[PDB]
Amino acid sequence: PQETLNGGITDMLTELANFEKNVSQAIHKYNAYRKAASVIAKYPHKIKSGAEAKKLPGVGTKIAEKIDEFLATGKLRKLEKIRQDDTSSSINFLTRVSGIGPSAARKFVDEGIKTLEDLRKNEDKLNHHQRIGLKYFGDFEKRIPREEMLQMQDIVLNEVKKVDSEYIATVCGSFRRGAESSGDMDVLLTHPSFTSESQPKLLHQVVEQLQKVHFITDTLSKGETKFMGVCQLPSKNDEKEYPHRRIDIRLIPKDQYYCGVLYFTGSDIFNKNMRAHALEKGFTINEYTIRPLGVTGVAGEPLPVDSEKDIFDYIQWKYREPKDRSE
DNA sequence: CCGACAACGCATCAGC
DNA sequence: GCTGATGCGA
DNA sequence: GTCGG
Ligand code: NA
Ligand code: NA
Repeated sequence: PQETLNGGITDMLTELANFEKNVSQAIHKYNAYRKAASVIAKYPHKIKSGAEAKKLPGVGTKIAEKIDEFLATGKLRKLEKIRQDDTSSSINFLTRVSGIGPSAARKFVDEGIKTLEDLRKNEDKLNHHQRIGLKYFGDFEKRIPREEMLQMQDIVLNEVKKVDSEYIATVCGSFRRGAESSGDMDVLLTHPSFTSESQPKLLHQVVEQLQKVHFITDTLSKGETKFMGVCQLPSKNDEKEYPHRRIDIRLIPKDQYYCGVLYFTGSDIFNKNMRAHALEKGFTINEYTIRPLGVTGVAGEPLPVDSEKDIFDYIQWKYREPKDRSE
């Protein structure tokens, strides 16, 4: 349904969500509001009362009260207040910088550091990650059109194969589900030489080649199994350069790869269903493996998986294209 | 009433 | 120095 | 904040 339906309500709930997350440091309330916003965003009717909204899963007494006030006044007093609150709005704003969470934002604001300008003037008080987040503040809030993700995928697959043609790399996330745009790029990597019972350089070799051809421009974090960094598509001579993008690369054991590709492709809603169904058949499915559940509730050794389909068959389910995994 | 709401890799901190 | 906790991620 | 044992 068009945002026009209950957009006022959902915007309100999302704003409250952010304040709970960034200022109150109540991650669970953050998610409660977001869940409420999502369920309302899907409601194909213009809500007339809080009571109506409450019938939806995730909407309780408090949000129904808030909705009644918003419908009758066109606003929410508590929200109007926190908005004008210079400390709260500043803290909320700073967390938009990658690397700056609620704690760092609160500390910065406590010492007079409230704007990007203030951050820019206090480089010594920012860790490596935060400096990068500051440097690419604008770029990181820009979405990535599918066309660019394809070009990005082109480079990643080419270079990975160039390093070692036995590597297997899959770009997951909504992008794999066919989405029109993405917020970042998530690459899952594996190699036949690496298994749950297996070289501390498989990931490094890949990251290194990507840096060599200048695709990866910065590193936020990097260990033996996970890389989180920055990348940028090459620009055509005399053309506006593409913005820098966030990219994560995970190295996963071969025997857990597909369970990983399944999990990281989502959606989160679909994961919950497939897992809810997995239990019925008596199978435990996590991001790493799928195991059998004994009558006493004891999970046995992980089941061999060599494809995403194997998982579906284990729990008797027709393989559903990532494109149809909306839920 | 009152605990769960995911879990963990990495960077960095806090304590010894 | 080491080990465990915390912040962050999203 | 919401849900549910
Ligand atoms: Na409800
Ligand atoms: Na942040």
